Amino acid sequence: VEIAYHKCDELITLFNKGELETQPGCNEEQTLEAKIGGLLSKVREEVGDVCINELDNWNAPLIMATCGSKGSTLNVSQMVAVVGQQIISGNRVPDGFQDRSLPHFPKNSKTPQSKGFVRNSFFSGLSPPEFLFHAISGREGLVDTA
Amino acid sequence: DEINTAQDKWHLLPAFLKVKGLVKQHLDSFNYFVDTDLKKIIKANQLILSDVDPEFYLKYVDIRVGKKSSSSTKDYLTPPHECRLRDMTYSAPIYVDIEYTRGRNIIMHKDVEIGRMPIMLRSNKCILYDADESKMAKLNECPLDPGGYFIVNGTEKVILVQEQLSKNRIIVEADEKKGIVQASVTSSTHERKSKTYVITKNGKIYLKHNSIAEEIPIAIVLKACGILSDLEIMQLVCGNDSSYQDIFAVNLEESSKLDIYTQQQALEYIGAKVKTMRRQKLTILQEGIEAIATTVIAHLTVEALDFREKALYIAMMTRRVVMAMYNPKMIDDRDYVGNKRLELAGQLISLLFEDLFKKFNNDFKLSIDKVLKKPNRAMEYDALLSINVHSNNITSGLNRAISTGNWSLKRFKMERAGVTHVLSRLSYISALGMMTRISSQFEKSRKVSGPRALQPSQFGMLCTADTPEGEACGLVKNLALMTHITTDDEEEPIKKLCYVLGVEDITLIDSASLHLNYGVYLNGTLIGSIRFPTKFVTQFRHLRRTGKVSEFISIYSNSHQMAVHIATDGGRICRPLIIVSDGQSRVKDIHLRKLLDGELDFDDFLKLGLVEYLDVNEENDSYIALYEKDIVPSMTHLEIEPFTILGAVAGLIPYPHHNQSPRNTYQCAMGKQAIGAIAYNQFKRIDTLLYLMTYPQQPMVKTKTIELIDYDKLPAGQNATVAVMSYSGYDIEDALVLNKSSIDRGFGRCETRRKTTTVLKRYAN
Amino acid sequence: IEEFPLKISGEEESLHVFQYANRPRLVGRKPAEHPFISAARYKPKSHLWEIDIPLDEQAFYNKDKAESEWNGVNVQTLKGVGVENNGQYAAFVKDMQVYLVPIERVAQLKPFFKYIDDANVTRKQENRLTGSLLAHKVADEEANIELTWAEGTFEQFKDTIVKE
Amino acid sequence: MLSFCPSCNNMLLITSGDSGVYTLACRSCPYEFPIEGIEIYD
Amino acid sequence: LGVPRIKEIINASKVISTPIINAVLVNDNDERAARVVKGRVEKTLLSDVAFYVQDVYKDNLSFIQVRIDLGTIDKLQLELTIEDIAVAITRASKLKIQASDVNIIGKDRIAINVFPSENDVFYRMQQLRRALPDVVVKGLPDISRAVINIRDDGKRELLVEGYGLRDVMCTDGVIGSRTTTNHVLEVFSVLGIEAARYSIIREINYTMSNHGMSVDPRHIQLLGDVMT
Amino acid sequence: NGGGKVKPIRGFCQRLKGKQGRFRGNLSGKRVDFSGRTVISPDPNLSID
Amino acid sequence: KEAAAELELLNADHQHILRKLKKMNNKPERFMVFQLPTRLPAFERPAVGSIRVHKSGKLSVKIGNVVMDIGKGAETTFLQDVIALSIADDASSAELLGRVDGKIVVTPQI
Amino acid sequence: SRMTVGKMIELISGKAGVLNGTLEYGTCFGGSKLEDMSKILVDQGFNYSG
RNA sequence: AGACCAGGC
DNA sequence: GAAAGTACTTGACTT
DNA sequence: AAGTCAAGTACTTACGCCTGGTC
Ligand SMILES: [Zn+2]
Repeated sequence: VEIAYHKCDELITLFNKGELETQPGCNEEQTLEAKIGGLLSKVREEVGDVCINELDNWNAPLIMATCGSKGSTLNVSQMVAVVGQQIISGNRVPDGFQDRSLPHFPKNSKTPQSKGFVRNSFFSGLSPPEFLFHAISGREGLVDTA
Repeated sequence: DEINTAQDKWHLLPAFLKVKGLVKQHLDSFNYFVDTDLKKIIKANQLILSDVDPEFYLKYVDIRVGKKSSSSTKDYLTPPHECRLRDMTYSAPIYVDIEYTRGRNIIMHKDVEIGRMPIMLRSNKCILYDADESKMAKLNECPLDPGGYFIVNGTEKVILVQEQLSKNRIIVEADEKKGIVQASVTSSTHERKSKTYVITKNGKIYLKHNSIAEEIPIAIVLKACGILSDLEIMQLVCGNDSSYQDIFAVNLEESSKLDIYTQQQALEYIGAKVKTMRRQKLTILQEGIEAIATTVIAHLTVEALDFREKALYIAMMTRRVVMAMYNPKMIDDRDYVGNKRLELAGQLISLLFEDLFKKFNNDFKLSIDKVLKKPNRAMEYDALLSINVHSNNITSGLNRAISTGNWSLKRFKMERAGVTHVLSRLSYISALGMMTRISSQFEKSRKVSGPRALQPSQFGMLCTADTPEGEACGLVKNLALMTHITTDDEEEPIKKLCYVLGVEDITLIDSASLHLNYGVYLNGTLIGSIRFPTKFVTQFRHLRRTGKVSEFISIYSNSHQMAVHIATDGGRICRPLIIVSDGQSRVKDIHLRKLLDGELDFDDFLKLGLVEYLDVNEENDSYIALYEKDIVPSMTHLEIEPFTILGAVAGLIPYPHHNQSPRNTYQCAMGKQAIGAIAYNQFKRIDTLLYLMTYPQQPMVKTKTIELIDYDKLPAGQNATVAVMSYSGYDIEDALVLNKSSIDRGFGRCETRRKTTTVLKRYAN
Repeated sequence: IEEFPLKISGEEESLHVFQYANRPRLVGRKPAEHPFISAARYKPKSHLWEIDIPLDEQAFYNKDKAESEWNGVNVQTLKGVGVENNGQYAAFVKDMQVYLVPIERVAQLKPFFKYIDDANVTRKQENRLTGSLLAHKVADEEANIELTWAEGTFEQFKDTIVKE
Repeated sequence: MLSFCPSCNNMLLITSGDSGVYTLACRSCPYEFPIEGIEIYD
Repeated sequence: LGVPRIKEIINASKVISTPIINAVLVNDNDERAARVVKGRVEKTLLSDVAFYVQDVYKDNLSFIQVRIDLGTIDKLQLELTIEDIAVAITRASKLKIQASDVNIIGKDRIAINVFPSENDVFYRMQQLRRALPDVVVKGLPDISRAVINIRDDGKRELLVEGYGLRDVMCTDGVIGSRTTTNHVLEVFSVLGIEAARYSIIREINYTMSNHGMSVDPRHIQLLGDVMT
Repeated sequence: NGGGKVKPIRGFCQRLKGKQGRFRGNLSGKRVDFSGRTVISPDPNLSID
Repeated sequence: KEAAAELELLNADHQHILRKLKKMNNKPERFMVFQLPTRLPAFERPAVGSIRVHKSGKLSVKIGNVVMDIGKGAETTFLQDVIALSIADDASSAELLGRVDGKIVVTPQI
Repeated sequence: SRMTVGKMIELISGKAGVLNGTLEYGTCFGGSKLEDMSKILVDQGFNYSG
């Protein structure tokens, strides 16, 4: 998780003060937005990959998610190892305030964990601004079906 | 145990919540109402003057509620209990003092009762204010009742908190196709009126209104706004450089070709093109009909006697929309709490009471007109006894209005439905849960998902958990544990003080200026336009935090849009927190130990400049920490108790953060449907429908919130063992399995109480 | 280190300050240039000062348009609204000490035409009432005053100076 | 072209002069122009 | 993609949102024809290549001066030299403005003269000024934008958004034999009937075969037949 | 004088209008006699059908 | 960089305004205008303190009897062509003292 | 599928509270630790978790 | 009979 | 205040 | 002066069912 942070921090410091090759994703700031979305994605799945692999036999959630009962390997992975990238609307947590997610974060919010990202599982608990982000996606998906 | 920094921070909430109760809203507003509003409304019309007879005049000197002479109060005012049993309403008499004058040349006085009026529970004028123990046992009622509800005509109903769109403020929205639109609404006394600015085509922009017929060429309006010189205009709404010139230059071009100047064609144009004349005292007709118009039409909020104030304001209103016409974004959407303000019942009751009083006037004036047109024996009285039998129209009129929920106004002429709601009593939570709940009005949009999904700005000012899953989703919210709703202070003693701080009057200022720094806006109105924002802000906040004007009137800087805002307009949520000066907190240990032990209570920290309230768009400018450990000394403020983010109803769930938001939402809805023991007076109380529990028990795992709200004293549920296993097969999907002989010693044993009412009447026979 | 003394002068008829946004500074090192010929009109309690400035026949006068429409070859006309705000003083430095005389009321100067309102009429022709129109109906009626502007200065100092 | 007249300072519009000449003058006030007008926008 | 797209089909409305059109060109190549037909069919490059637009008034003549920079037409491929924009300039003249005169001297400078409520010439030219850097030099009056994308494994092709169809199919440089277009109703206006019915059952099957499950081939064909 | 605006006054084309009034709700929307309703609960022992 | 930019101007302004104050010293007619808070208390009541350069080149205004009021500088200028005129009793007219030079405001402080 | 781990912890914190004869606190973002409950259990002869 | 509001799936 | 579509009385452009 | 292709204004429907209290 930490090795996936400063790498993006190295990419985000080149955002305003530097130049980089842009995909045909149109304009700037969308370029790294697709990159930060791609990087943190793989890292998430990768952390949860080794989790279930080394998990002990005869456990209930594995066997239950194994055959017919309930849920999938993706669900139990969020319980134990790590969650990540809460995303509504097709993008990342649009700013409520001016150029910032929450007042608890510095101006011009860019770096991961400042927007729609949580490195904590359901077991370990949730940091205070790891919560509201999850409340968003929960509210969004709930009103959707309704 | 020694006093640490991570402990006493939690001790702050009980000190805060003990002074101001969990429900501030209804109480505090009704108390301000019966004193301030009552004396102000009667001051609006203190006189009634009718035409006949050589001279007649009548003056109301004072109006009070159920208090005069040596009597502390009414001999016995019916308690809440007995009032509920006899189906009678809950009310106190209205005492008035008037001065009557006849053609017998007299000046005299009296004390009369114009009618009744409902009194809310737990109020200064109630019998339950500051009472303890045996006083309640004698009055037959529960000490733990929340209060703040109106009981009338049998059962009891509650006035629900209603949200309202921003009043008297500029809001700008952008649209596909046609263009950009900004809306302006306000109310001055008797009437409410809305202005709509619009750009149809060409970049040349129009002004739409219900007063003026069709879409005036504003460049002409601005001429009627007192300005002549042209390019001064351009140098105002556009100013110095870039692309802002050519766009507005189009309208500037073709406006001055056909008809050009500030005086002649300016006023006459609007006046000839203007709609219906209201038919009475109409003809001054000249350039002067537009005078009255140009003063009060749409922008009447500013008005006064000059043309300079209103002009620049409309120009600055044109300034912003031409900026977002250039490129997308750069606008203000209407979603978040920052642009929203809620209004407590205190104002609504005043609006309803003043209407019925106005209706009485003309009828009372015409009442004496009868004998007035009668030939002989001029009458001293029957402006007493005959208006007493003519009275009580206020009683039934107000009682029907509060019982129905349909309010009829002849002034604003706004008929509002679905205001009052019957308080639902099932458990102890449902009573406290329905209160402290934010409702909403209009805006339609069952289809639109825009005003539905939660927004990050809501954090800490509202409950992010509680919500009534169903047809209405997200349209009704709830307040957090620690919040404060803003009142209104005053206007005049700010400007004069602001001038002392180095700002100057806009009149003397030459207006070429977008160029020098920011400018100070008072409730949206440009006044000072001062340099050096730093010393201005800091010193002003210092005068706030220390010796004067606490709570509201907060100042925040605007970086991109160039200005500095000062807003004194109340009716908004405020949240407490702690100031960190330099690198460390302002609290510092021993100060809080002096608190918990013997003294120092609350609100003293505001006097010492420790804790205060952020607000409005100022919460955006500041910087808030999480924990005392986390502090990096770039921080303006820290936060006290981060777990206050959830509401009062959502504080029941143990380990909420371990779960997911959809699970916590369902519990908030189901948690109020649980069956409790309700109150202590419960057995002496006759309800319409009620469910009871036999052997209630507290939860094995409690919460810090449930103790402060007094939950476990009146718990709802049955603490029991359980096992997680696959058994039965009558279980399977979402179905449990119970155990007999556990249930035969009883489990969750209930009781169902209903009632029936009959009346023996008497006909005309 | 040193001391700069300042004084506060007396009443002295008070003052009225002129400003106009039409002509900017010459951008040269010498900022000062001034209008001429005066001819101002005046009324009580709201004055609405009128300013008259000459018109040169020498440069770009366009005579053919004038003779067709107006006699307006005559002196240019400017007007303006006065306003007052407290706590404003004026200053001038004499020797090593500073002296200060309070300004009182202030006014803005921007023009208009009677060659218009009169021309618009000749083209077209052939119980409460408070607030705005009250400042209008009374205005047009009560204003006629002839003010002769004469500039010279000697005692403007010594009058306030001896008051120390 | 967005020009302006000294003094009154409103605007300058092109008016057709009699017999072959093209001039410009400020509206409602006496004035005239030497022409040689130019403007460029990219 | 999802259910509101099926709404667009079922309703069979005239217009529709982002109606992309697919077309094949010749073969697979990076240079020339790939970018040639890309710069052929769309919008107006007039406001782009215009360099600087000058407005001059000298003596008794009124002058509109637009001098084109040859640098852009060289890099961005459009087929003409000068006169074909001049006939495109007179197109604009014929459409919304006037038929008077046109001039050609050097560096692609085009002069426009006007002459006859008073002082209308100034107000006339004022409007003609701003309206000039708009009108289409080449391409059609349809496309909102186009894209060159990598087709299949290694191949290349383009997808276009517009109501054009037949005209862009008629456009030389691209093989129009095998193509496709959305909003079936307009396909009925060209191929018609059968081919349109084959297209409407093609899109219905596609978009509903992605999100999940199966509707089977049988039930779809009957739905498109009873309509057609 | 006073005021108008009573909505329901329409007496004919409304009761006959679709949805609730006649054609949809009442006519093809009729009510079933000999019926019953109650909650649900599982069991292994009952064979399907 | 809030405090930075402002203190940079405060230094300059406290110098530049001193020059143009002493640049007009002798008596050709040159005028400046002031803006001060109301109620004007000073010290004695029979029926004021003054400006000067603070130590190390700074600039401090003041009044007498334990009060310190310091403020300088002004909002942007170069537009105004200004002269105050003399009107008395409505009698005679319009005595002109000539031109104008500077502008300055004074804010109180701690 | 419903994915709530907060309930499964409640039993341990609840069971440990009864053995000590004390009401066990819990709250969002903090509160009584799960680990100390295990050692409160295991010393009385119960398996550490549940 | 025609009404309302809360809420259930 | 809903948005989406469909249907119904007038102008350039020709002959 | 018919025959003409393109324009401003005006309309009917957008959720299955039930179960409670109140005027
Ligand atoms: Zn001019």
